[PDB]
Amino acid sequence: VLSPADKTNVKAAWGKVGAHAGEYGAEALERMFLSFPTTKTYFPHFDLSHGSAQVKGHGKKVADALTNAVAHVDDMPNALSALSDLHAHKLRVDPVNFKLLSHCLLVTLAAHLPAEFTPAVHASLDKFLASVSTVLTSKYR
Amino acid sequence: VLSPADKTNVKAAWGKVGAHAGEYGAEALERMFLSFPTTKTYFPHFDLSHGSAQVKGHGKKVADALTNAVAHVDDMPNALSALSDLHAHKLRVDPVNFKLLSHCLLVTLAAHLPAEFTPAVHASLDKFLASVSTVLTSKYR
Amino acid sequence: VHLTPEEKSAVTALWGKVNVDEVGGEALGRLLVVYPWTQRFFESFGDLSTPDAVMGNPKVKAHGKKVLGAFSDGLAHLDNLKGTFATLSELHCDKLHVDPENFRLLGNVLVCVLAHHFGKEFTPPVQAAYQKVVAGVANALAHKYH
Amino acid sequence: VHLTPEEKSAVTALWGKVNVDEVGGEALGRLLVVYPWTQRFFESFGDLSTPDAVMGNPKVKAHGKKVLGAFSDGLAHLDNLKGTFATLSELHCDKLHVDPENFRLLGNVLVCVLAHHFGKEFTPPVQAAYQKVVAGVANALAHKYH
Ligand code: HEM
Ligand code: HEM
Ligand code: HEM
Ligand code: HEM
Ligand SMILES: CCCCCCCCCCCCC/C=C\[C@@H](O)[C@@H](N)COP(=O)(O)O
Ligand SMILES: O=C(O)[C@@H](COP(=O)(O)O)OP(=O)(O)O
Repeated sequence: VLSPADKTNVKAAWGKVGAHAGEYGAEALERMFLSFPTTKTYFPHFDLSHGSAQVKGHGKKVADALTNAVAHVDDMPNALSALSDLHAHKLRVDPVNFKLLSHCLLVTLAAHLPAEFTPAVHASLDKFLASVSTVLTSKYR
Repeated sequence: VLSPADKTNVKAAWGKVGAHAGEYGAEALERMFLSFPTTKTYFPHFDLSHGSAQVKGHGKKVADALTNAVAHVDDMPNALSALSDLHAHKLRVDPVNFKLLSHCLLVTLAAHLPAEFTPAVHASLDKFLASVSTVLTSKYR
Repeated sequence: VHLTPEEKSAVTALWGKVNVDEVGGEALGRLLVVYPWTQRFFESFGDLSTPDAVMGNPKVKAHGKKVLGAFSDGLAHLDNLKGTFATLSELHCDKLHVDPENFRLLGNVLVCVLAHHFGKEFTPPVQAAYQKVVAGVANALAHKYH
Repeated sequence: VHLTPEEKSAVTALWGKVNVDEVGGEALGRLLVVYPWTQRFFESFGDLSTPDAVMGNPKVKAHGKKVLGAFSDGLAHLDNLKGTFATLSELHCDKLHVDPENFRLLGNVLVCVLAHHFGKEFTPPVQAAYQKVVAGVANALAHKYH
């Protein structure tokens, strides 16, 4: 569960992301594909080369979903309902992969938010991404 | 989340386990220690030899907690509250280990329940043990 | 894999009592029932909507025999699993796009199936030997991923 | 998957710019804050009740420096990680009773700290090389467990 402190920490850090959201999402994806190539098994229909427009486009979608989750942190299950339906019934990404993208998102944030990425915020963001991952895999079976 | 059918399946299988719960808990522990040696790091104070009284005693405790969870299957977070506090604040067993003991419990039940360990029951018991594990690590941070 | 001579013998002694075709169908079928997201690679297999629909699905059974038949042949080459599974590794990555985590889940389902079928004979030490085997096979199938 | 010559060069070039004292303290500190259950091995270190107490704790900093110091020395043996960490592996298992999963969590935290410190220079390719490095080190420290 996310404590009041976690919510405040997440809102502050993500708020700083601002117009860079799509950029950071795309960067996080690239880091994941390079660091953990098995995650590429889910995007055989994508050009995964650097600068790929498909990756950039997907990075934006992922970032917007996270923004939506932050804005509705008190009720993420309902806010992300269609998204959890999509991953459970269609995409069916193995649950093990979510921590991989979560880790890469954290790395991306650390690389771009030197002042805001304090140990407490890092902890809050890790918990937050875990919560989002849990909601997204909640309908799997 | 456990569906009505999942609960019917768990109650049927655990009901057949009956008086052998403690023995099965002990067997599950022996299987875990042998197949996944790293789990032994949590029991340096134990005589982990085959048939040791400490493993038998601990197996009984684990099995009893599972029996309690089954008896309160629609209220597990509350029924396992004290146990969740204990693992989170004191024992602090890394979360990755719960799937290891759960796997060994399933193996133990498969080896002892030839008639009832059907594919559907297997599926329901895997979800049940995952639910119990989630509850037991829910207060970790 | 790091099996002791006594574990390699245990593995082979038990496997010689296994009906590979049957166990293959049972393990693949249980994988699809227990972890339903794995059905994502079998959209051409037809009805997989209920446990019986999956377990008795003739294509699931046929594929199970193919999969475990290869696993079985791999057991005759425990000292060279990466080499023996090299082309199947390349195929699963480049053509089938199968997340290697699926090999690990199948391995755990296989261990549960062996315990179910053999009962008490599937002792704790015997299980430990088989856990090393399924992990080794899974690692060999994941080796050529890139 | 080991390191390509280029990846090895990437690792060493970045590491030559690392203040191991600071990165070590920061890494262990963040480990105890982000995954608090890891505090179970350090009850004699004193106050670890808040993020500031953990990061400022002198024993946490002293231990972070010791641990990362050993990690640093290991980087000179990238071709024989198991051999160079063998005694430490046996020690963490037999005397310290440290679940090797802890090595993987520290690895994750270390990557985040390197990214925090280097910013844009910690590029995706550089991250990938370091991910191979921390996995290899964790695997080496876990190798002698029994
Ligand atoms: C932080 C967790 C994640 C979030 C917030 C997330 C969010 C999303 C969103 C917003 C979409 C677009 C849906 C649409 O078209 O309307 C999507 C699609 C998808 N996601 Fe997830 N996702 C996450 C993790 C994952 C992971 C771990 C993978 C796999 C490694 C993954 C693979 C996919 C794939 C393959 C698609 C389809 C993209 C396409 O075909 O264009 N997702 N996800
Ligand atoms: C199926 C999930 C699990 C259940 C139901 C469970 C249940 C319990 C129970 C009932 C106790 C006794 C508490 C008391 O004395 O009141 C306990 C203690 C303990 N558990 Fe858990 N546990 C689970 C998983 C784990 C795992 C995965 C590990 C580590 C591999 C673990 C390690 C311990 C340790 C070391 C203790 C203390 C034993 C002692 O000092 O006597 N538990 N657990
Ligand atoms: C012990 C591990 C496994 C072995 C040894 C194995 C072996 C094989 C073999 C021999 C084939 C035929 C290759 C061909 O068509 O040329 C095959 C095909 C295939 N395998 Fe694997 N496999 C394993 C695990 C899995 C798992 C767990 C999945 C995913 C849930 C999977 C999905 C597939 C798919 C989709 C095909 C193609 C089926 C089709 O023809 O439509 N495999 N595998
Ligand atoms: C990169 C991984 C790590 C390396 C290379 C490493 C290295 C070391 C070294 C060099 C020592 C001194 C051994 C001696 O006395 O001869 C040590 C002690 C210790 N390490 Fe590790 N370690 C690592 C990760 C960890 C982690 C993640 C934990 C647990 C969260 C841990 C817990 C301990 C403990 C409790 C001690 C004993 C401290 C004391 O003397 O009070 N280590 N480690
Ligand atoms: C020669 C025999 C060929 C048949 C073998 C079948 C292999 C199955 C294909 C593996 C799928 C690659 C992953 C594709 C991406 C998906 O995650 C989503 N785009 C769509 O969801 P989703 O497609 O998962 O619903
Ligand atoms: O050093 C190595 O070649 C292997 C040892 O494993 P085995 O080949 O003995 O199974 O390391 P790993 O690929 O597991 O990281």
